[PDB]
Amino acid sequence: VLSPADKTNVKAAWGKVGAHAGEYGAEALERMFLSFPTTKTYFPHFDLSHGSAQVKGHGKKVADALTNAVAHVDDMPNALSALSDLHAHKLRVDPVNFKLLSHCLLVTLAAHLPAEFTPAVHASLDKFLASVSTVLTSKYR
Amino acid sequence: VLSPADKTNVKAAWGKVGAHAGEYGAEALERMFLSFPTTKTYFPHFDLSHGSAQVKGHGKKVADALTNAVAHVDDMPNALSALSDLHAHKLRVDPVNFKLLSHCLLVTLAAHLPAEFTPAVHASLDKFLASVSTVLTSKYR
Amino acid sequence: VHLTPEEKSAVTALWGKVNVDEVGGEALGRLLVVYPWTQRFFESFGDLSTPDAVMGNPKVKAHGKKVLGAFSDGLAHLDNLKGTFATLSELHCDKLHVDPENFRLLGNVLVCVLAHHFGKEFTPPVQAAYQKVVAGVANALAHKYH
Amino acid sequence: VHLTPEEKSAVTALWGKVNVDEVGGEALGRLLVVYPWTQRFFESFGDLSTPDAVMGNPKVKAHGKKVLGAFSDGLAHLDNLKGTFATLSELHCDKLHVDPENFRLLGNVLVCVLAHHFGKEFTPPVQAAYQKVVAGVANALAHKYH
Ligand code: HEM
Ligand code: HEM
Ligand code: HNI
Ligand code: HNI
Ligand SMILES: O=P(O)(O)O[C@H]1[C@H](OP(=O)(O)O)[C@@H](OP(=O)(O)O)[C@H](OP(=O)(O)O)[C@@H](OP(=O)(O)O)[C@H]1OP(=O)(O)O
Repeated sequence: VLSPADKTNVKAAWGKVGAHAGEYGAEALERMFLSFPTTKTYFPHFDLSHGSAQVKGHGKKVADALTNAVAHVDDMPNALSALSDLHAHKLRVDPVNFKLLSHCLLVTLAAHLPAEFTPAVHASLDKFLASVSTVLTSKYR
Repeated sequence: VLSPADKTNVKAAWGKVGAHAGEYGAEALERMFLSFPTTKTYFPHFDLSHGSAQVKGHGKKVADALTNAVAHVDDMPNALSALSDLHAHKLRVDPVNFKLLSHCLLVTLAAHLPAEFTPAVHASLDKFLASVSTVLTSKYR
Repeated sequence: VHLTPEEKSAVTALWGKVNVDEVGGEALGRLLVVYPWTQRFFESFGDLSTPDAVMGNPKVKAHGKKVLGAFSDGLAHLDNLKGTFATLSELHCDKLHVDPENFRLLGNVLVCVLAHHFGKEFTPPVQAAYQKVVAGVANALAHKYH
Repeated sequence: VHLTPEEKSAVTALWGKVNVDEVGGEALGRLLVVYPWTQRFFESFGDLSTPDAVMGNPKVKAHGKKVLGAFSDGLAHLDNLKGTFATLSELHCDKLHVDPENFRLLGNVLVCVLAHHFGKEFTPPVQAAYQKVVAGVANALAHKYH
């Protein structure tokens, strides 16, 4: 359950991501494709090379979708209802990949929020990424 | 989430497990320790030899909690609340192990219900063991 | 992988009684029913909308037979699952883009299907030897991904 | 495992700037705070109630420094992780009973703590070299379970 400390810690670290989310989204994607290269069978149609405008443009959508879930932390199953329908019915990405993106998102925030990524913000961020994965995976069956 | 027809399939199939619930619970356990031996780091103080009375008595605690979760399948977190509290605050069993017991549970039922283990009743029972495992690991953090 | 040979002849005796034409189609059938997001690689196959359609769908039964005939080839090269599957591993990666976590999911539906089909004859130690083969094939077939 | 001779110079050059004693404590700490069921092994350890109780405990600190000292040896032999840790594998198995799935969870908390630490130096190809190293050390340590 996202406790009220968690929501404050996730709104505090995400606020500080800031106008840089789009950027941090793309660097997560990139880190995922190099560290877990099965995660690349989902983007066969992409230019997945460094600095691709396709990876930077998918970075911006993943990142906006997280901004909207942090903004309605209080009501995720409803803010994220079109993307759980998309995920569950067109994309049908295997659930394990949600773990591998949240880990490469958690390493991109750590890398860029030295001062903000405290043990407790990390637990808060790892808890919130696991509820967003649970909600985008809810209607798989 | 358990659709009505899932509820009907779960209840039919646990319907003829009926009084062998205990004996199949001991046998899922016994397949689990032999197929996945890492799960035995959890049962240090047991005898896990073939036919141990402690495997057979813990199969019966386990199938009876499943029986109880079948009968209260429209409100399993209150029906299982104290079992979430023991998993969460004492047993503290890594979440991937629920997945390994569900599959041994499904291989035991598959093997003892030739007629009732249909694709359809196989799909509802696996949705039903993923819902009891989500509820027992709810409160881990 | 290595099976002790008490494991190896466990797997091998049982598999001589299989119907690769019918466990074929049931394993690939029940994968597409129990884990419906796997239907994304098979939409070309038709009507996959209820369980009874998926199981009645003859392209599903046909390709299951083809999945399970290749499976039987590595049950004969158990020493070497990687060189035996290097080619389909490349092929599922590069021409089919199949997430190798599906190979684990078919793995475990095939063990439910062999329990179903052999009843009590699919004992805790034959399962345990067959969980070691289906991790070996899933592994062998993930082998050539990049 | 198979680290290209470029992935090993990457791992080796980041690890000779690491203070072992201090990254040790921040990784065990953060294991215990971010995956709090892992505290089922550390009852003898004292105040583990809040993040800063876990992070100031000098027992938690201490054993982090013992864990990372042995991981640090693992790094002098990337070409035989299994015989360099099969003695701790056999010990966490049979005497400590740790589910080897906790070695993935600490491995992924140490990739987060070296990022946190190195910042923009911990690049996507240096993350990818260390993911293969903490996977090799987790397999190595899981090796003698049974
Ligand atoms: C034990 C694992 C498996 C084995 C041994 C296996 C074997 C095969 C074989 C022999 C073919 C045909 C090669 C050819 O036609 O030239 C094939 C094709 C294919 N496999 Fe797999 N496979 C396995 C698992 C999977 C999984 C689980 C998926 C997807 C969820 C998958 C998706 C496909 C698809 C999409 C095709 C092509 C269907 C088509 O041609 O229209 N396979 N596989
Ligand atoms: C890279 C992963 C790991 C390495 C290299 C490592 C290494 C060590 C070392 C060298 C010791 C002391 C053994 C001795 O006294 O001879 C130790 C003790 C222990 N480890 Fe691990 N370990 C790892 C992961 C884990 C994890 C993830 C846990 C569980 C959360 C764990 C639980 C323990 C416990 C409970 C002790 C006992 C402390 C004592 O005897 O005082 N270890 N580990
Ligand atoms: C490894 C695969 C994978 C994962 C784990 C993943 C995880 C996530 C998460 C994680 C918490 C979020 C918020 C997210 C958000 C999105 N994904 Ni994901 N996606 C993934 C692969 C995709 C793919 C593939 C698409 C299609 C992109 C395209 O444009 O074709 C996609 C599309 C989207 C879209 C855009 C669709 C549109 O056009 O309207 C959003 C938003 N996503 N994805
Ligand atoms: C592999 C480890 C493991 C798994 C996955 C697991 C999964 C499950 C599942 C999920 C479907 C159920 C319903 C279940 C039910 C129970 N477990 Ni589990 N348990 C596990 C290890 C235990 C252990 C350990 C205990 C304590 C047993 C004992 O006798 O000390 C336990 C205790 C219980 C009890 C006993 C309550 C009591 O003694 O007060 C029940 C009932 N369970 N366990
Ligand atoms: O196929 P596996 O059973 O996984 O074994 C092979 C390899 O030997 P083979 O390639 O000859 O089979 C080694 O296994 P061991 O003899 O050490 O047990 C080990 O490779 P390293 O020497 O590089 O450690 C590694 O096994 P694992 O990753 O399970 O530790 C794995 O090598 P590949 O994954 O490169 O095939």
